[PDB]
Amino acid sequence: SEFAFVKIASDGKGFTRYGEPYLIRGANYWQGMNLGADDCSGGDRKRMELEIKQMAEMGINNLRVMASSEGPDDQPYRMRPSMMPQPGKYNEGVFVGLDYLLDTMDRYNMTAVMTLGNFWQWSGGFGQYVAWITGNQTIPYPVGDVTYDEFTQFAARFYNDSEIAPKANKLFKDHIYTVQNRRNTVNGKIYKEDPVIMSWQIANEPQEAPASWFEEISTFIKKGAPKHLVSAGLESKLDEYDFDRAHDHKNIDYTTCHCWVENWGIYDPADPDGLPHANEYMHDFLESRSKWAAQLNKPIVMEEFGMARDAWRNPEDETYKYLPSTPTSHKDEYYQKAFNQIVSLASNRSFSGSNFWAYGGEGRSTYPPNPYGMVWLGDPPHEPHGWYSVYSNDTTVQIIKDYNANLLKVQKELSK
Repeated sequence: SEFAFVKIASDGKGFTRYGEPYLIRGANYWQGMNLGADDCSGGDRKRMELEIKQMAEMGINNLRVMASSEGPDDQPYRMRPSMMPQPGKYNEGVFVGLDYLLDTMDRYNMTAVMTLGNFWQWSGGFGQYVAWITGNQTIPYPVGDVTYDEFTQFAARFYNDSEIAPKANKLFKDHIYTVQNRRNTVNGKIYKEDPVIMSWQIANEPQEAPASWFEEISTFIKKGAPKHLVSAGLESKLDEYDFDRAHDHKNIDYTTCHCWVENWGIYDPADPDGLPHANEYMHDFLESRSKWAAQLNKPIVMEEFGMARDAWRNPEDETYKYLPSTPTSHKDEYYQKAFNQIVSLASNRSFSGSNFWAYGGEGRSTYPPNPYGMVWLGDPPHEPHGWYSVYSNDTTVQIIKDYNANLLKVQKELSK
């Protein structure tokens, strides 16, 4: 009765589903829950349904989605309305959006990676849990003079502070229990029994969290939903020690990496000559991270990566970088080369696929905010609208479609 659940191959070198290898023809669609919500809760469910259909037509079989968001709903830089405006109090309209997301994915034979939390601020995240515990809602968001380091030390108290961490983790476990035990109001499935869910993912991008926290939370999640895979959500941006600290645990079933050349200072999209160094970085990142995963004998998915539009065509105009009319020639080549490497690595069972960040669909960065202040698309509200989104008619779509066809062909060869 568990034929449809995604599993780790008994030899550790990939996933299976339906008794056959399973490769990840993936996308990120973290805005799905909010778009699936009814109109009064800020959704656009027909648009969600169309964007899922578009992704199915481009060959996608797997969406990494966000199954959390924290209030209060008067905070900048985050999804609104939140799923969980106060601890243990839910916005049912937004929760129903997650039910519709999962039901629509089921109709298109997709599986979901269910991200249960977020280090970062765009869904409230670990800094919001810290604010709840300390009783101080003034979170030092990393804008103006506030460093990404200052914010990180604030939010990392979630797992590093001896007083705060037990309290924060209690509230987080309460959320995990509530999502794992949700009855889908649309199709009646309890989430922890739904084979549309591929995995429960601890959180997006924990920052140097201790091994003991990964051990404890992964075991909690696995005991809560014993039929499902568990993932750590790591970037794998540092060294092998950091990789092992997150992944070398019985209840972490597979490994991830997130590759962000502009964010890490490797690529300047305003530099007409900057692409070769980004392509070489991506190449070496895939090679090295594939080897780290092999050392643990677990699969690996590059569950985030992306690149800006062609800012270099008009480098003096900041707004030009984010217009949907701006071409994506660097991005398309970057995606195409990463994809072709992944297909070759997957052919030897050294990589399991990828989820580009992120599908924008019908949203556009030039459109007005909805009444909650949201311009929904693939870029969360802590970043410029349109930075990394792949729109429904971008030139990148055909490259994604061809990649997914190539990875499915590989999956079939591996099934013989």
